[PDB]
Amino acid sequence: RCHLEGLSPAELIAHKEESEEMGGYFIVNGIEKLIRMLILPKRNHPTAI
Amino acid sequence: VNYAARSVISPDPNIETNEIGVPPVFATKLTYPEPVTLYNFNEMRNAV
Amino acid sequence: IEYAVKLRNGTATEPAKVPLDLEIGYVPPSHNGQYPGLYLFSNPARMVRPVKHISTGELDMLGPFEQVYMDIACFPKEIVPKVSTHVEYSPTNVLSIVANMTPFSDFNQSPRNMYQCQMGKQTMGTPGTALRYRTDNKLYRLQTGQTPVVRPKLHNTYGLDHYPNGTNAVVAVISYTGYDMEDAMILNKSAHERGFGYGTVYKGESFDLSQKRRRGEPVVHHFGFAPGSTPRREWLQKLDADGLPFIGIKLEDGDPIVAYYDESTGQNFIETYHGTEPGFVDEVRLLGNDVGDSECQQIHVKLRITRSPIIGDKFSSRHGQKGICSQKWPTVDMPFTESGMQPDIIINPHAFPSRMTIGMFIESLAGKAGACHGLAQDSTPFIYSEQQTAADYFGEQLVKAGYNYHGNEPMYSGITGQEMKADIYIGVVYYQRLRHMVSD
Amino acid sequence: LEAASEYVGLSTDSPIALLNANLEEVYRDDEKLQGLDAAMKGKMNGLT
Amino acid sequence: YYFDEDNIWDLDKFKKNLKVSITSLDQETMVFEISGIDASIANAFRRILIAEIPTLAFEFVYIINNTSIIQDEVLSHRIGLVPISADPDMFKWFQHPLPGQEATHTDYDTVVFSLNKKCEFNKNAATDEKDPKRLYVNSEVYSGDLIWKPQGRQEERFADNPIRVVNPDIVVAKLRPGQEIDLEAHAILGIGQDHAKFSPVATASYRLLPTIHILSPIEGEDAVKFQKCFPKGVIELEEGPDGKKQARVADVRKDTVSRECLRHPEFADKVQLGRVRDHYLFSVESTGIMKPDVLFIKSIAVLKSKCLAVKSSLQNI
Amino acid sequence: TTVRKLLPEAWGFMCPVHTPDGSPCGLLNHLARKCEIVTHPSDVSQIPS
Amino acid sequence: TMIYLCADCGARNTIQAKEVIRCRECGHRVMYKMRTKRMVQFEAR
Amino acid sequence: GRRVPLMVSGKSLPSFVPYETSAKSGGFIASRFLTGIAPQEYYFHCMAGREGLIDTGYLQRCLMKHLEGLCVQYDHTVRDSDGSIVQFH
Amino acid sequence: MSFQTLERERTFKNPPKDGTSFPDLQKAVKPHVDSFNALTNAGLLNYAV
Amino acid sequence: TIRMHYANCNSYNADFDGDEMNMHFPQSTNARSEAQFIANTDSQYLVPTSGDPLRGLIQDHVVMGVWLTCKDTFYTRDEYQQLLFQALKPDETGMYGRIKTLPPAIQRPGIYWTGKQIISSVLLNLKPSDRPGLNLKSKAKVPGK
Amino acid sequence: MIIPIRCFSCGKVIGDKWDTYLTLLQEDNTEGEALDKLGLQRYCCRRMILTHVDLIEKLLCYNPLSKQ
Amino acid sequence: EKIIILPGHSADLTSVTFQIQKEDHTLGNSLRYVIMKNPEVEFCGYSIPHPSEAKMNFRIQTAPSTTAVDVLRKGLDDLIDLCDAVTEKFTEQLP
Ligand SMILES: [Zn+2]
Ligand SMILES: [Zn+2]
Repeated sequence: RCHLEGLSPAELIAHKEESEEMGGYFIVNGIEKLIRMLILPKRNHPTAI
Repeated sequence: VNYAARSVISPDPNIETNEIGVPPVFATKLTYPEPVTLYNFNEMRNAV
Repeated sequence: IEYAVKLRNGTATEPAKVPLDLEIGYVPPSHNGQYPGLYLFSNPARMVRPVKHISTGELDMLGPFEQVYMDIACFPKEIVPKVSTHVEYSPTNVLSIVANMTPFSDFNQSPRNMYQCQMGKQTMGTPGTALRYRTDNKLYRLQTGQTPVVRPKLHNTYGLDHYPNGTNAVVAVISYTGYDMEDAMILNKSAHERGFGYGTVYKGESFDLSQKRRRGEPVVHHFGFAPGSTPRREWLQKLDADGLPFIGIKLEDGDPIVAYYDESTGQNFIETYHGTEPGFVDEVRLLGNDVGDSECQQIHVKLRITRSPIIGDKFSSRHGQKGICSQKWPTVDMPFTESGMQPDIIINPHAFPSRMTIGMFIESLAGKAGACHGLAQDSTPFIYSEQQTAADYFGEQLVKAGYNYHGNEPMYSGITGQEMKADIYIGVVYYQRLRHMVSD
Repeated sequence: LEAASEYVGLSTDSPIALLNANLEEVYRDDEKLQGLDAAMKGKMNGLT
Repeated sequence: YYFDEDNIWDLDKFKKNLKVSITSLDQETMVFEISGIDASIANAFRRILIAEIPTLAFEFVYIINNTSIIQDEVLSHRIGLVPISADPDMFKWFQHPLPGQEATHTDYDTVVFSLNKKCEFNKNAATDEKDPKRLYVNSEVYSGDLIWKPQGRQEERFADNPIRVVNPDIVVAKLRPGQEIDLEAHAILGIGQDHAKFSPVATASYRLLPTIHILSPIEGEDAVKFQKCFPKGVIELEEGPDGKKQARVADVRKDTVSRECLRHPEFADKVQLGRVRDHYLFSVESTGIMKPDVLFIKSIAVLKSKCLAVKSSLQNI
Repeated sequence: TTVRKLLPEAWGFMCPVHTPDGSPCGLLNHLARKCEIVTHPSDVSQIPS
Repeated sequence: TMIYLCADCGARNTIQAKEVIRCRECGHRVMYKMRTKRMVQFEAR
Repeated sequence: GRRVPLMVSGKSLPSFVPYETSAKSGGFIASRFLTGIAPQEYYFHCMAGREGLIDTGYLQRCLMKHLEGLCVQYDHTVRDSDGSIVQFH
Repeated sequence: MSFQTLERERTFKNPPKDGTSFPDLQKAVKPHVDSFNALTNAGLLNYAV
Repeated sequence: TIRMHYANCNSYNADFDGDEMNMHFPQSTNARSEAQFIANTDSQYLVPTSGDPLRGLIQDHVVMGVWLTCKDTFYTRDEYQQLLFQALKPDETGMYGRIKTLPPAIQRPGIYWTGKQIISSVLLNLKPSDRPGLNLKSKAKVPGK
Repeated sequence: MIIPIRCFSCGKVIGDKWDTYLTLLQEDNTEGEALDKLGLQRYCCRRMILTHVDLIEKLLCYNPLSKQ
Repeated sequence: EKIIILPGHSADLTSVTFQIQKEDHTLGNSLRYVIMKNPEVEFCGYSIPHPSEAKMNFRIQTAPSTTAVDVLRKGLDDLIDLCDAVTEKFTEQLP
């Protein structure tokens, strides 16, 4: 849902983001925030404790 | 406390086991009082 | 596996009979073991990595529930028949991306590789290529970076070539200056004044008048100078006319950077540069407040502070060998070989025992070998075996080039002139300058 | 193998299946692991 | 108090032992062999060649307009490191300014160069070729674009030998349509121990003439491996009617002291790798300022000047 | 001396070496080079069939 | 009046103090100031 | 203390068969840093090193509040400063 | 293996309009962005509501 | 950046890697007198826990010690005098007028001072006015075999 | 950024040896030893124009005064 | 103040320590080399207080026959003669 999807590096240099952009970070107030990956127990598998 | 500097250290083998090198900046920025007598008057006049 | 290899190539791609990502967690029975029962997972948000199925010859993906029950032989040569039913593609596949890029990472005492990962994540290196369009607070950029002469192929695959981190230092392992104990090091003076690791910090600070508008009145403050007098002693020196500073004028600590006045009082207020180091001004942005129909109520000024190597700035190779630029020896008082190159950085020999960075000795060998012929010496973990050592390979390289096979090199001292009795070890290491010295 | 088989009681020429069954019985526990690792560590450190 | 009675200074005996030969002399490189000089004197010569002789080099840089991507002080620095072809003894030193600093320039002191380049878009381009040398004009600000501007009498003093940048091909910066560089650089005299840009010689160093001698003669495949060990030319394979093949060292001067033969287990018996103790091989490669002969003679003259300075000030007290 | 230990069902999933030193040592293990994360499930009714 | 640069269109704006800030030809709302002619010196060090 | 932790299936690492006895699976690694350590060995080495790293000031306000004075008075009898003896000589 | 120099310069000078030269950075960031893609499409929010 | 010698590195438990040190100044003269006589650095040669001393040279100095006092070493007159004067450096410290040496260990066919004689020479120049020489017997670290 | 004029260890000027080194690899089919035709005898002036990231031909594509 | 005599000089001016200003090993080592060639000297070894500053402590002690300043003067003259011999041979070599 951004206007950079499927864009090739040349059209990214046509914009103001660098050629091999990565994405993955919501821009919030201008500081690139990101949701870290957490680790959880397995889905649906009945484990013992 | 007053009159107490704080800086990064770096090693030097030329000076002494006692001595600590201070740049002329700490020379100019740390001072201590001294009464003036007859025989150190030349040192203090020249200092001022 | 078979329908996946059908689906990848020409044969039609119907909805897969069984997907690759599905993991068949067979849990064999045994007394006092895990409760035995076949487990078929198909949920998202799992970990899944690829290996090569050995009966076939194609990909197969498996997660952390079949790991513990499959004999994944880690080499083509480790496979023992009738039992080993999977092969790892290449054991380099076990490390991460930043950790894998440490040349000869399987020679160092693993705490050194841990420190090197956690310290190469903190280099003063090129944070990209679009810096003119970045509104971050503190960026660091390296003026003179290069690609390493000793590198893992994945340093090319992962596209690191676009973001270099450090330069190639002609390191001489030698205890000669005397200043380089307790892990410190020297930096050949002329090798510094010709442009060794030369940092530029960008501090972009923002000014917003909408904060000093508490409540009760409409928009009052504006950028510029009130119609009336303006002090010449500083304000007209830096600030152009609009209360916005000149582009390219060098600031000091007590210097004004922006200017705004109230409407009622009509008196011009000012904001000063808090930092204690003379920085320039490279770009100012007049941020339009919003959609439109607003005055410039925000400015963003990007000062370009300069940071050459000053005594105390940590340098650190790709092995955890962090030091501090101790004195910057003159280029005339440094040793030299028969050829004449002053070693750009003197490291201390006493730092390698009790540290085990034998990887660094191998890397210096490989650097002096690759720079000569012009190779990009391959340094992936786990290639060089016990039969023929990596050291012997790079030694063949060097003796082809002409230098000493153990890497030594006959050096004359500079302060006395007559040769050092013992030969000395000169190579081409990759020295990425650190940035921990920002808060001195 | 020598140290493990001596610890569990079997000989070096034992059938693989019986040694495997005894080993499976061994390190479900924790003390028997202490004994096994101590013995094998003694052997390896002798070699080293 | 022990003197050895043979360590005596005798200028007649010294100048009788000293012998000099100039192997190869060029416009940039020179290699020549000094003999009968203790390590201290030859090290003094090297030390002075590297640093202690003067050479014009850009010190101040006044920018008037610089809107390229190359940062400002980076451009000033990268200009500073370029060389300048001027006889460094036709000038006087720059009396550096203490407070009361501004009005401190003259025409015997400095030289002034200037560049101004605005890369406009080139419109004769056929298609998209980001060369960009053909897409844009004045793309790269070379060093050859540092055009000299004489200050008064200078125009007449240097008329036979115009003062130019010695390497007119160095790339100083890179520009693209719209952005411009404009600055003039003032160059003063310097001494190499201050900054690197004053050092005239690119690389100046010496080697003790190594000596390789066989103790016991080798044969056959040992001779072939031996000759293969050192770089070509230094090892001759003896033509001997008696026996089959021997090795005798043709010319040790090519040899690099790599000590590769000492690596094999059976060769370490046969040969020693030493160095003739009083025989120095100087190699001097200057940059653009002076022909290396002038380099060496100016180096020894600077040594003599330092000695006469100390002696003159000693005669005072 | 718990999970901050590198117990080995991570071979190829999360990196052994790369992990910060000091107090957060052992908690944040950066994934391996090739470890993917399957996040688009698929239909599996053919599995019961 | 001052001369600026519209961030996207790159067009000289000529916007005066206390005015609505935006690109006169595009409608973008970010404006860089341009580097004028001014004398600075740096030592070649 | 002991050695490499055995996972549920009894194999030291997914490279080795279950209930593997040969010492190379017990965390004994024969290769040397000069020549280079192999993957199965390198993993155990990372285990030991990172173990070390997760292994690597109130008892100076207990023994110091009570031992503030504790000075050696001139009759050479180390007393507390309130006057009471603690040691002779 | 040699330094890709000509290729580096011909990817610097005329940037690629076809597709990102480095697929592995994108396969490295793919977890997050493909998770958001799973949020929008593949009927994830619709199932939630 | 302030500079201190290596000897104190063992005492302060410092590594010269970025850790920084408070540097005070005792203002009054009583304070600087007591700092000079009671708590000055050269008087802190013995830790309080055990007698074992804590100051003393480190890595480079001690390896070069094994390589200098070794018995296959030999110096001509020039190196002996020069190395000795580099060691002493009287003028920056003071208190001594003229440097005095030993006779050479060997005298013909070439005069050669040996390394142990340089160590003895340093000890001879630092002997007080009237204190007989040092004499001592103690095992060294490099084992005899 | 641009090629480091005056290589660090040596004193040789190699600023001008980049557009004349690149167009040896480009079309002459000569390998990394192209620089031996350039006259770099040492290996301190040689690891400069060999492993050089010329990262300014990628950064000049962001002229904010592009007029487009 | 190019060359001064430090406060450690013996009254007979036989054990004296010149301190040459703005010099480093370049002249120090060469002059020490030439001075050793003089029989009537007992000691000659140069140093440097601290490479930060450019000062060279010299030191020349001699036998009671000739004082030290004469030794330094004769040594500097000899070093100048050596430089002249080298330059003469060099110039005569090439045309
Ligand atoms: Zn616009
Ligand atoms: Zn070089």
